[PDB]
Amino acid sequence: IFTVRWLAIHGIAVPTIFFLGAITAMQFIQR
Amino acid sequence: GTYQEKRTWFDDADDWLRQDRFVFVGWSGLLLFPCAYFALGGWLTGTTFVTSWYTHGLATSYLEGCNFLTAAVSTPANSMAHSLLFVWGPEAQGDFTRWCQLGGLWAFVALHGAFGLIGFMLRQFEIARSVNLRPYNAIAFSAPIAVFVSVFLIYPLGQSGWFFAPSFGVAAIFRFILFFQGFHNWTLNPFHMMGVAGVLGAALLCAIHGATVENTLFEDGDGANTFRAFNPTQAEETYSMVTANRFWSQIFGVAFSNKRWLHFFMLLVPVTGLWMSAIGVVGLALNLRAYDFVSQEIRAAEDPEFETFYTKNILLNEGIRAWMAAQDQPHERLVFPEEVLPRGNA
Amino acid sequence: AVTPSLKNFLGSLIAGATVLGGIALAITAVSKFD
Amino acid sequence: MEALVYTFLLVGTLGIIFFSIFFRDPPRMI
Amino acid sequence: MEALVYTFLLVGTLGIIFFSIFFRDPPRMI
Amino acid sequence: RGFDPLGLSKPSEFVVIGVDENDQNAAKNNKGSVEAIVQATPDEVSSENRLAPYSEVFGLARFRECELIH
Amino acid sequence: EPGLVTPLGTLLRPLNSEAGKVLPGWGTTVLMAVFILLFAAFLLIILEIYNSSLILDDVSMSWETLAK
Amino acid sequence: ERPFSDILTSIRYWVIHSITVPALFIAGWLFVSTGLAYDVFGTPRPNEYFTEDRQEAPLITDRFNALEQVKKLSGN
Amino acid sequence: GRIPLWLVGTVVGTLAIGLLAVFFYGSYVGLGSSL
Amino acid sequence: SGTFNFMIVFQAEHNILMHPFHMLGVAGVFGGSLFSAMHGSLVTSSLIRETTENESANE
Amino acid sequence: ARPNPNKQVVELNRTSLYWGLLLIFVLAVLFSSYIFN
Amino acid sequence: ARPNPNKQVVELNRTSLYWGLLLIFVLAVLFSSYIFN
Amino acid sequence: VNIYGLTATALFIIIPTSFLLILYVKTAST
Amino acid sequence: VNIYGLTATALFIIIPTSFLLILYVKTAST
Amino acid sequence: GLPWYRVHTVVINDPGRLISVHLMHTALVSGWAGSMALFEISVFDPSDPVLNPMWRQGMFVLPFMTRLGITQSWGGWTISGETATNPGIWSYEGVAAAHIILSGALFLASVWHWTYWDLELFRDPRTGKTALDLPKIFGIHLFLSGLLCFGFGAFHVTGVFGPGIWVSDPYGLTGRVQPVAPSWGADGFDPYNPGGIASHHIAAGILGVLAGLFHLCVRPSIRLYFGLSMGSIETVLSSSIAAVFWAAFVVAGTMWYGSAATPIELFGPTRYQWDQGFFQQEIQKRVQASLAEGASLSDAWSRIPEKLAFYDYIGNNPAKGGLFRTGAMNSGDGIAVGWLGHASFKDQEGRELFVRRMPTFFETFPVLLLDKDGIVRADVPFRKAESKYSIEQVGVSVTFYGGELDGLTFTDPATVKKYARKAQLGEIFEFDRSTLQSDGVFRSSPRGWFTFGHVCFALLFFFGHIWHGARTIFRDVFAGIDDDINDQVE
Ligand code: CLA
Ligand code: CLA
Ligand code: CLA
Ligand code: CLA
Ligand SMILES: C=Cc1c(C)c2cc3nc(c4c5[nH]c(cc6nc(cc1[nH]2)C(C)=C6CC)c(C)c5C(=O)[C@@H]4C(=O)OC)[C@@H](CCC(=O)OC/C=C(\C)CCC[C@H](C)CCC[C@H](C)CCCC(C)C)[C@@H]3C
Ligand SMILES: CCCCCCCCCCCCCCCC(=O)OC[C@H](CO[C@@H]1O[C@H](CS(=O)(=O)O)[C@@H](O)[C@H](O)[C@H]1O)OC(=O)CCCCCCCCCCCCCCC
Ligand SMILES: CCCCCCCCCCCCCCCC(=O)OC[C@H](CO[C@@H]1O[C@H](CS(=O)(=O)O)[C@@H](O)[C@H](O)[C@H]1O)OC(=O)CCCCCCCCCCCCCCC
Ligand SMILES: CC1=C(/C=C/C(C)=C/C=C/C(C)=C/C=C/C=C(C)/C=C/C=C(C)/C=C/C2=C(C)CCCC2(C)C)C(C)(C)CCC1
Ligand SMILES: CC1=C(/C=C/C(C)=C/C=C/C(C)=C/C=C/C=C(C)/C=C/C=C(C)/C=C/C2=C(C)CCCC2(C)C)C(C)(C)CCC1
Ligand SMILES: [Fe+2]
Repeated sequence: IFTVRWLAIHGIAVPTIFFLGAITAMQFIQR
Repeated sequence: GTYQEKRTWFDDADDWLRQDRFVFVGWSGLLLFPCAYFALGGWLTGTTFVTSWYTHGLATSYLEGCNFLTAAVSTPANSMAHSLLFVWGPEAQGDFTRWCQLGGLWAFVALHGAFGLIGFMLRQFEIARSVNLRPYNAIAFSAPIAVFVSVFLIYPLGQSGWFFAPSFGVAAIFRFILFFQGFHNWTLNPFHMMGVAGVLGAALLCAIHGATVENTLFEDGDGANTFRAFNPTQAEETYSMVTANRFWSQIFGVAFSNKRWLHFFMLLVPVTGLWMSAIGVVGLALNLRAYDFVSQEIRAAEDPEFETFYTKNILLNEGIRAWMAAQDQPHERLVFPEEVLPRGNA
Repeated sequence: AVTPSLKNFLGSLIAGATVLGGIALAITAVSKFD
Repeated sequence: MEALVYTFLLVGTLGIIFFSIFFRDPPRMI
Repeated sequence: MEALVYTFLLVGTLGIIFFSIFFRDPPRMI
Repeated sequence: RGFDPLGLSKPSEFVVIGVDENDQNAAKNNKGSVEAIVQATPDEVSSENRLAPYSEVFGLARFRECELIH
Repeated sequence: EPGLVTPLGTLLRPLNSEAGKVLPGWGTTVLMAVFILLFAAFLLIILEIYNSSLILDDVSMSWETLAK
Repeated sequence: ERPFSDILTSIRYWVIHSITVPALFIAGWLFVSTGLAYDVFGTPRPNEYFTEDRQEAPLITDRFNALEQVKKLSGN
Repeated sequence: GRIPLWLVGTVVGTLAIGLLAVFFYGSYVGLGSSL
Repeated sequence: SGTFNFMIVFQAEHNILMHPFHMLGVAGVFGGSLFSAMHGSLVTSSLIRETTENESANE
Repeated sequence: ARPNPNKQVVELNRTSLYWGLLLIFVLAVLFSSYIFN
Repeated sequence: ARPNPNKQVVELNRTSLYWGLLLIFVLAVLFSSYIFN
Repeated sequence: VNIYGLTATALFIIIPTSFLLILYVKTAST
Repeated sequence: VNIYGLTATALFIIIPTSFLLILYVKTAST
Repeated sequence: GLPWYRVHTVVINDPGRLISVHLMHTALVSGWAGSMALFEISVFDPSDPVLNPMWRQGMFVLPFMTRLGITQSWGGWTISGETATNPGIWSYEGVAAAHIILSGALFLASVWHWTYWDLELFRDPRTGKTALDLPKIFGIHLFLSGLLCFGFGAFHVTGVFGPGIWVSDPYGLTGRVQPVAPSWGADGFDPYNPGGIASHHIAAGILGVLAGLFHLCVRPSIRLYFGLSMGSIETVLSSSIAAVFWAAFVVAGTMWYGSAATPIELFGPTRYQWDQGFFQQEIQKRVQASLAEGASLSDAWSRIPEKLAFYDYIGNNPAKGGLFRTGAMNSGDGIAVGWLGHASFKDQEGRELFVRRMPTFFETFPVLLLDKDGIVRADVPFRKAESKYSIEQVGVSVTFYGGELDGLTFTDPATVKKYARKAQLGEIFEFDRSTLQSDGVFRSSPRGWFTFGHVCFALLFFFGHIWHGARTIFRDVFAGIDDDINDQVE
């Protein structure tokens, strides 16, 4: 499936779940 | 048309582009969608991982402990001051991880945001011509473009650097606002005093017209949930323009009588406000600011008994300039003894 | 003569032609797919 | 001198506000 | 300063004299 | 000698579009639309014009004269 | 009704005469797009020169350059 | 097809977005926890802000010569 | 459809408000914790 | 100018810009002006043709 | 209340506009020499 | 020569007179503070 | 210069000028 | 006082005031 | 009937009145320039060009005459330091009277085309109604546009027939109108090269002629006709408003950043020559040029010109201005009378101290005395109660080198502060604040005022491009949309 509507979601939904992996691991970084 | 000309490849491409869909692409989508996507995606990348420790000398990322309020895609340093900071250009020379460190990811967002805002305004033209409407939605969106272009582009291209632009962050705006009070006395520029009246005046027309309509409705249903009683294809209107006239005519004194003029008046008040505030930033870009009244600085010079709140504001602008500019402008390399800065007592 | 600045500048225009050209060949693929 | 020029323009604005209420163009229905 | 205020009012009078000849109200008979 | 690439002396027929509506006291000022597909008529050199004698810029008889005077 | 006819009006009459005639098809439009894309590249020369974003060997772009 | 109600109810949706979704999340965890994010973008680690040469905030003050200068201020 | 929508939004809406509590928890501990 | 001193002294003592209630009110008027510029544009842009072009659209 | 039946109209034709504007400018040429002294 | 068929008329009703005169006086209240400095 | 010199002239010109224009424009629109 | 202060204000008031009066008086005489 | 803001659209139908209006607007724009010139040459002061120059006097249209080669008045004075041998017919007064007789000429031509608006030139054949061949009429103006552009470069700048343009030295110390030769290499795009100006108008002059003969001969496409709406008189209006603010951002930028088309000795220095230290890297440069041969300090500072110490002064920076501070820069802080010599601040042990200069941002910067190396040594503090770095506990004395105080000393606790406060502003001067009744606060040079007007105008014309751009495309539904448009429901 390669739809204009699908790309619009997965152009945003794919990098935002990659970034929520980052910031949640940023919370457990000690000084 | 009406003489049977043939179809070329460009004509075939147009039908796919102006095909109705869940999201409208059009021709302006080629300018909008790859320029808007990289703008906010370049904002979320910079606020999360990319530092500002080499440009300003202060941490700005979630990877450094800054929260949602204190993260910012910071402006470049005042060394460059007007370069476009291309990733291939001489200040970067191809290396990406050194390109972000010089603050060049600011110019990636500001320049790809400007061609987004051209493209989004072009989006409102070809949709309106497709549905055959009038272009007034496009004409209103010029006022957010005039604020964007003057503040983020014309103002650094008049001052000494891209350094003095706003940074794309929450608290970074909050110093840019506080920059303009001490260093410019921006609250006494009447072009901002007409900007406020546009903003607060349009907030008032959003609250009255939304409440006058809602309280003069016509009883058309029988359930008290009055949102259920609106078939949107109905020929009659849903509220009473006669009754709404007589309410504000006796409450306030003068009221509307023309539903066409009313919604156009709600168009004119916010658009004039921002357009009359884009002019004031142009004067600040040349430092043609309305800082002083001459005939009261003279009178306060010769007499220690006369003052106003105006002369009390000039001292507070001195308190912003002589204090924060040690860290705010680190390229000026200046240090201060604790006796040269003005204070009161204790 | 040629500098590192102009070598990178003429690298940018051919970078610009691949993007605008690649998009122009992207629609003409899709629009002929109907 | 300007202290009386200011008060002309203040009460001048309050002049129109008197005339815009009581001597307004009366709206006629239909 | 007044030397240019005088010359405004001189050529101002000569303005009307131009407009009073060529752009006059044309006298229609009967 | 048969030397004409780029079709510079091809008979180049035209098409003429009517004028549009200014008509400020009206409801809709539409557009101009197509009227007729005329053919090109070169080398009428009628001398009431005196600043543009030929009926066509792209006529073979004018370029012959323009080659010679050059 | 007729207009007014002047000596200079009849002279400039064939200039304002053929109002409406167009070429069918696309015409020289593809040739026009060549000159735009060159002229857009021409502005990126003189901008990135004047921004000092591309450095040439004979310009130096200061007030000293103006004095030989 | 797909009026957006049947998408969020079908079981073929939740057999795809129960596997690619954590695999995209865990890969987002590793990008920072392995120290990769500090070097692909260039933000300094908390034990890396001040080196032995400088003991204050960095400062460039040269336009065309910034690329080699920042590499000195980075401690590298 | 198969799964009822109402316990889809409950599970996601819990795991969103469960996710927000970590960022408030990470505000007092770790980096930026002012200690 | 009396108001402008009150805005300055307040934020010096209380830091109003870093308070979420001032953040809501700022969004209350930037949203409020947007919702008036956008609503008032579309009603003007969908008016039915009833007048001429020399006459104003309010007639 | 009742409409007033004394409503009259005032008019000023073009040949009277020219006597008006030429009156005002000419004595403004006259007296302005004295106002500035 | 011929009478021009583009002759149009201009009008300004009373509710527009009041927006005009209130516009002018208000920003004259605004800017006159700055002209005298 | 008389400071009130050029502004007593300016009000003497513009106010009866604007008086006669109002009466003429309503006349010629008949 | 700015000598041109009160007379740039006075021309700013009276000239657009007299502009709107001319258009209104010809309107109300219809 | 019309509203008040559609009153000028009676002209949009017939062609003939549109000339008559465009002549009337042309008569005003010239008649401004004739009036602005005569007003200003009657208030010009040609006395002291080295120190009360043309730009500081606060002046708008007279540098735009000087730049193309008008340096003599009918009064008999010049700019550069001499008097008039003979002014000739084209002088300051004559050019001023050239536009006004032009303005009275174009006034009369408007009156003719207003009355005889109906001409057979305009009613086209095969319809018999008012039309304009809008592409072909563009070729006639575009031909004559580049023809004047070619003639200006080949003759008026090159000096074959005209006089040339203004050309200065790098530091504004000299320069006048000589002919220049065009430069054709990459130096022709150096904006500080004057040879690029003559090269531009010859090159762009030819191409406009070749484009002028193109658009006369080649009719536009039918596909490009309906796209850009060629058959309407307003699609050129929305684009001509579009073209002219592209012009006005370029014109404002080259004024503000400086160019060869804006010499600094006509308009005053930029703000970018202060903060970059353009003059301080020349004054200190020429001191070391004369100390290397061996001389006293008062020898070398006696050899530095008085003019170059005048350009290095923050009261000449246009960014140190105010929006509602009207008038001349000389109305700000007096006519400059003389230079007062370079102050030098010696310690009690004779160590020379350095004044931290004031950046063009803060209205007031507090004074400091940095050492040779850049460390604060003395200052005028705020809190006199607790104070250890104050100057009376340091003992800073001032010595002047040339100017008016040549080889003097002061150790006075009032006089040292009175000149160290003046030392922030660049160089020290004497003025006369009684000649113009100066207020004491600065203003902005005409470089600063021209930049303000031609950005506010340009950014306003951006709205004009949208509105007339949106009026041409949406012309059919200007009066409100039709009845049934409910076809668009999915
Ligand atoms: C159409 C959408 C669009 C637009 C308008 C822009 C616009 C811009 N981008 Mg973005 N960008 C886009 C898409 C877009 N980009 C995409 C899809 C990507 C992902 C690959 C990027 C990635 C990107 C990066 C990483 C950067 C930019 C940058 C820039 C800026 C520099 C422009 C430049 O130098 O191009 C120059 C090229 C052209 C204008 C093309 C002109 C066409 C030429 C003239 C045709 C002739 C070609 C011919 C064959 C050449 C012959 C040469 C021969 C002699 C060898 C500009 C604001 C830079 C930036 O933001 O500055 C900080 C930057 O660093 N962009
Ligand atoms: C080359 C410039 C140019 C030209 C020829 C036109 C021509 C036209 N415009 Mg456009 N317009 C322009 C620029 C231009 N405009 C710009 C820059 C803007 C943005 C501000 C607009 C915004 C605009 C709107 C919003 C409208 C027009 C309208 C019109 C039409 C009638 C104008 C009218 O009745 O005004 C009458 C003007 C007056 C009665 C006096 C106005 C007083 C002004 C505001 C201040 C005084 C003038 C000032 C002192 C002079 C200084 C000039 C400055 C350049 C230095 C006409 C087709 C109208 C239209 O198309 O409707 C059919 C219309 O509604 N224009
Ligand atoms: C022998 C060949 C030759 C030579 C030596 C020159 C020499 C020159 N030309 Mg010319 N030219 C030539 C041939 C030549 N020309 C030909 C054949 C053409 C085609 C007709 C042109 C067309 C042309 C144009 C159109 C321009 C020049 C300019 C210049 C100057 C160089 C650039 C400059 O000064 O930077 C300064 C100018 C710039 C850096 C241009 C900046 C453009 C920016 C992008 C516009 C910004 C507006 C935009 C809307 C942004 C606003 C919003 C923003 C604030 C946020 C110089 C005098 C420029 C000029 O006028 O010089 C002042 C210019 O604009 N030339
Ligand atoms: C008879 C010819 C003539 C001559 C020789 C002059 C000479 C002069 N005038 Mg006058 N003037 C004239 C006619 C003339 N004027 C007319 C007819 C008008 C009425 C509009 C004026 C209005 C006028 C004003 C308002 C002013 C002058 C000024 C000046 C002086 C400097 C001009 C200057 O630097 O402009 C420089 C000109 C430009 C920078 C314009 C460049 C062209 C732009 C970029 C438009 C290009 C668009 C075009 C389509 C190009 C495309 C073609 C190309 C692709 C080939 C100079 C003494 C100025 C002065 O000093 O005051 C006295 C001034 O302020 N004049
Ligand atoms: C801060 C206030 C503010 C915001 C956030 C805002 C936002 C928006 N307004 C829009 C529209 C409008 N707003 C209008 C009038 C107004 N808008 C105003 C104020 C605002 N308007 C005001 C005051 C007015 C009155 C004149 C109109 C008339 C419209 C519309 O019609 C339009 C719409 O349809 O809304 C639905 C939308 C633009 C869509 C778009 O371009 O996305 C595409 C994204 C692009 C092009 C990228 C922009 C990139 C920006 C410029 C720079 C990057 C910034 C980062 C991404 C974020 C930085 C955040 C930090 C500051 C914290 C969006 C919802
Ligand atoms: C606190 C106060 C401080 C001082 C106040 C100073 C005010 C200065 C600004 C005044 C603004 C005036 C704007 C125009 C008003 C207007 O159009 O009214 C229109 C009304 C129409 O009413 C019509 O009257 C008609 C009845 S009849 O025909 O007139 O008999 C009726 O048919 C119709 O329905 C009705 O609309 O005209 C009148 O009936 C009254 C005459 C108004 C004209 C005089 C106003 C100027 C004098 C003001 C007082 C002296 C001030 C000194 C300076 C002038
Ligand atoms: C040496 C000069 C020195 C400078 C001059 C400065 C002059 C200043 C004073 C001007 C006096 C004007 C008084 C009123 C004139 C009048 O009523 O004309 C009435 C005529 C009627 O003519 C009519 O024209 C009609 C044709 S048509 O309908 O107009 O097409 C026709 O039907 C009818 O018979 C005919 O009468 O109106 C016109 O046709 C022309 C418009 C006149 C209005 C503009 C005048 C102001 C601009 C002057 C120039 C700029 C000056 C700057 C200051 C304003
Ligand atoms: C720069 C760059 C680029 C780009 C990139 C991109 C484009 C990216 C993207 C990115 C993205 C696209 C991202 C996104 C993100 C997102 C996020 C990060 C989010 C977050 C959020 C949060 C955190 C929150 C949430 C929430 C809310 C909203 C509220 C409620 C609750 C919740 C939780 C739900 C390019 C390639 C051009 C080039 C190279 C480099
Ligand atoms: C008829 C005749 C004649 C005469 C002529 C004349 C006498 C002329 C004059 C002319 C003139 C004498 C003109 C003038 C003009 C002026 C002007 C035109 C001005 C303008 C201005 C403006 C427009 C302004 C605006 C503004 C304002 C308001 C403020 C500031 C800013 C601005 C800009 C906004 C003769 C004998 C020769 C011969 C023939 C016949
Ligand atoms: Fe509504």
